[PDB]
Amino acid sequence: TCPFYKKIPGTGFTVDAFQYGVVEGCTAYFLTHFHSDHYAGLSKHFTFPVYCSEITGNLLKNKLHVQEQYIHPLPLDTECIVNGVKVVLLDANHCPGAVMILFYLPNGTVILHTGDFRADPSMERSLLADQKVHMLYLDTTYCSPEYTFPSQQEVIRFAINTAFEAVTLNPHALVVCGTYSIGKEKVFLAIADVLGSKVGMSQEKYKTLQCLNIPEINSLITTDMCSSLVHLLPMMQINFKGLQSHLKKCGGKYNQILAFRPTGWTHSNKFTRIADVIPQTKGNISIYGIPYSEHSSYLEMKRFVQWLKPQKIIPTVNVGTWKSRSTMEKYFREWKLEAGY
Ligand code: NI
Repeated sequence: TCPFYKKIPGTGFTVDAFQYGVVEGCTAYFLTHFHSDHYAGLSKHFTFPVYCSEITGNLLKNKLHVQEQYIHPLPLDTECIVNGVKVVLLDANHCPGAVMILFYLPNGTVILHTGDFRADPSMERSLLADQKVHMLYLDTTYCSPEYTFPSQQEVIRFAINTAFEAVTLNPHALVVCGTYSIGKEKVFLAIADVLGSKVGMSQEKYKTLQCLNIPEINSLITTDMCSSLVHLLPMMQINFKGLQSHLKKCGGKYNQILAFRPTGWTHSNKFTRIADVIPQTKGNISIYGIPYSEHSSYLEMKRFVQWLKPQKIIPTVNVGTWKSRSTMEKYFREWKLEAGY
């Protein structure tokens, strides 16, 4: 039975609610982005309208084999009507095709659902600026003071320099990046660009990337593992055993591997600065752990909410326990006091 926090009151709409069968009274199902927990239960047999970004539509079509008649791509930053209600999709700065959704309700109420997002100052100069928000449905993945991380920009800079260096010392070294769904593509496309290479990967993942409206993508990727000095592999395979195994499967063309794991947060954000970072090494194989987050840090979240001044906040992550719910309440109260709103 679909939870309240996936329902937009006053409408027949839900958000990211596909794993409940047919929801009683839902005329339109919104999907914020193409990640598995959020699209869970979508398939070729789904028969009701799905509202989403272009990129999210490409992916529902080509990967999930959803029938073209039930996919309703909407453009970003544009006032659109759906079943009598004015909506806007905004870029969520999360993964390719991820959106936030503004609902302007018949009764003059306005509702922002963030889906998954990583808050950024640029958001303050969008359609969100122009009016008051009554309810906020907030991605609270990192809602606790200990979650600090560096900027996406700082992290990609580190990984570029580290890769360039290792391959200039040894031009038969290979670079491997871990992946398991969309998002974090900027890590590996940036590395391949500096190095003058295409990015080699499997057929399934090559497909995924063709859906994402990247300019000139065909010139940047390949399934030729032998004509490629950057390769993608499942995140699980990013350990000493996996990397060795894969090194034997290229045809003696590389004699070393430098590999990257874009993790979210782990306990060494609380001490190690990015410039200090050093890899674990074993023979001719090296693994750097980099904190590339696609969600708001605590400070990012706090600043965003304080700007927005919503009347009510509804969390959409870490909601299952009383501990978590109560802890988040505490922080939202602190933010409100500190501001005055
Ligand atoms: Ni996500």
